[PDB]
Amino acid sequence: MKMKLAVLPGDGIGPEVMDAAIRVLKTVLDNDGHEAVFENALIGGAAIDEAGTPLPEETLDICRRSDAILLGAVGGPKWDHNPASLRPEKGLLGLRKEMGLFANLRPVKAYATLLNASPLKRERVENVDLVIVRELTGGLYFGRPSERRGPGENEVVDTLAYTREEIERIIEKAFQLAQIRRKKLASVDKANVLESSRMWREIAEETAKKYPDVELSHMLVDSTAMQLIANPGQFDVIVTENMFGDILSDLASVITGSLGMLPSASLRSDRFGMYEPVHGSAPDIAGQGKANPLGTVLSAALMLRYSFGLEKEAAAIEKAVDDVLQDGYCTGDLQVANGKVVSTIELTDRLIEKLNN
Amino acid sequence: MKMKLAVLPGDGIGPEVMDAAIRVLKTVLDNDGHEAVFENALIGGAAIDEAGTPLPEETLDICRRSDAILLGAVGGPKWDHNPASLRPEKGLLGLRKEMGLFANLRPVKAYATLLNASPLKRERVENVDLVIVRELTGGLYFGRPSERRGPGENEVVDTLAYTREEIERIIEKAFQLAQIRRKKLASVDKANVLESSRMWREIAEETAKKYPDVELSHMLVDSTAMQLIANPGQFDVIVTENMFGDILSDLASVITGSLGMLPSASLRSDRFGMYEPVHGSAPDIAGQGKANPLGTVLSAALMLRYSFGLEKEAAAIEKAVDDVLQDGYCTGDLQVANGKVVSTIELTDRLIEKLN
Repeated sequence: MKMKLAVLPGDGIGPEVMDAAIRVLKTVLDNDGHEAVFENALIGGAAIDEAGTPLPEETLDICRRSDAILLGAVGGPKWDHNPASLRPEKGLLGLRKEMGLFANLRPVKAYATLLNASPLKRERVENVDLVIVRELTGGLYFGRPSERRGPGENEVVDTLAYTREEIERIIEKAFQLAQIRRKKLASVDKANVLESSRMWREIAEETAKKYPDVELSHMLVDSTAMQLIANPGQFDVIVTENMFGDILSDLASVITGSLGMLPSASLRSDRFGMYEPVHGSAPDIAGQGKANPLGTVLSAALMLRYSFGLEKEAAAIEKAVDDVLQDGYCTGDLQVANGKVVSTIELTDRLIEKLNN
Repeated sequence: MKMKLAVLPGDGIGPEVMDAAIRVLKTVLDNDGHEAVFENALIGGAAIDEAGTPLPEETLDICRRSDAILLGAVGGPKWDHNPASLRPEKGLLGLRKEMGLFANLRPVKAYATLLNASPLKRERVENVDLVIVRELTGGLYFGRPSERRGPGENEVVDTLAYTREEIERIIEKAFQLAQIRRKKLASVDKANVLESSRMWREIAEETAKKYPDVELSHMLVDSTAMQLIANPGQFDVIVTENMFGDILSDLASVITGSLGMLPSASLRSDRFGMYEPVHGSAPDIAGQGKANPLGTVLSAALMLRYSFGLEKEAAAIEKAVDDVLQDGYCTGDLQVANGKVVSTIELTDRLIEKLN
């Protein structure tokens, strides 16, 4: 039904791939019966330009005041020189912690017409359908101390600090995910060495009894890296800590070699989320309409599914996104079968075609 | 020349594979004629049994009086039920630190006759030949504090700590190792976040001065990871901290499907080192004489190169190992050509053969 949306196109191709999103986003809404009022805001370099800050003060309002945020991308050679404090990326990492988003979902499903783009043989990547769930707030990244001690500073340390609550929420969000997917979860840690992974494994084990129909399995971080390349089709949902995830995600993001196609979601406790494609802002290409709207489109379908429980539509989008690709219609970047390269806009249209008849 | 080698076969297919190696050596050291005195030593299950600990004090002595260590594997059903402090595996990590080995090398070279094994496409896995250098004394693995604390003990912590030296030495090695290969050295870290990686990115930059013939690059750990899969054919030598090196190594162990034939070498300061096959002890097939001995034999060739400088005695073996797979011979796990499957020993005979 009625929903409110915060649109932050951003830099580079951001605005192009976001238009595709918005148009197709409406095509299915008023087609199913639901309503929705958008409302833009500046983020990244563009905000730096008309507000002096990549994360403008009023943008946060537009966000807090809305249900979900649809993000494009930030970046560009221009501000590539500004002093850290004031740069595109700072602005993005900012609203991320401002919204308190602690879990990042990475859905990696294979497509029949793109497999030839994968580095893996057809039999290992074909029919892959998983989601990497990475922890975002704790870990070795935020843990203090992180200093050089000396004498002479001939010593240094970094810290991996976690709390029962941070571990228990990312892991729980994980079970709920698998719960509604193929109910198969696999907790990834390094429990045979780190005390942090032992607590994690102890926790994931406790939470296990609060979801009886979900098959929990443990796995060491090093072995999961091999299985992701050897037999990734075995996975459903994977939940791991901050660092291990900032890797499993990436790795998992190439075994299909269908990027600029991958969707990304950042959630938290309730249903508020920020969806954005994986690919960057690709500055040296904006204006040309070469932008692949698909990674941002699929991104939108996710918002519908996780943020508003509107599965039909959610799958409608990705189902459409599948047909269009079969016909041979794509925007150059993808290496579709026979092929039939169109434009960002021409493709957005074909998507609205399937979505209507 | 002369060399004393301690032989620690272990349990399982270990003694079987260690024997292939011995023979090959005893054949090769009679390439340019060198005296090799072998001395066996118990380790793991073998030791538990007739000693009482997976690392007899007598075994350590033998290593100490040795110029190198040849090792099979430990691990056995029969000993996987007793206490973690008296299990086969504890003996290894101990022999590990006890010898002060701080650098782990694990070279991966694709075989034109084993490509069907790889989960990768020819175009990507072929032409692969590289080495991962994993630091072994720092990282979260060995960093204090590391325990649960706080109210209700609901907080945990692990410490990633390193000394200026630990980082310096593991980088010298990788630099000299790169020195004698394609002269390339990719240094992997997390400089954009960890303080440790920053000091590392520096320690490395300085040592770069000392070796201007090498071309030193830098890659964040998470990028190296997808590259090892999207384009691993670009790497020669890569060095990285203890934790990143653990994940990255096993990541390079799958891109070829040659598990049964990956060698390894735990090095340190001088030329003393411990060598072994990357694979485990496969107790399941011990005795059936079907174990693949190549992994352990490449390790022996490795010992020759790094521990004595017989850059050719070693190479002879490597080329030998490559010829026999070229004629279609293999032990079973190998997915060769129309290939002729033969026993652990037969295959061994084929190498001794090629070796002249």
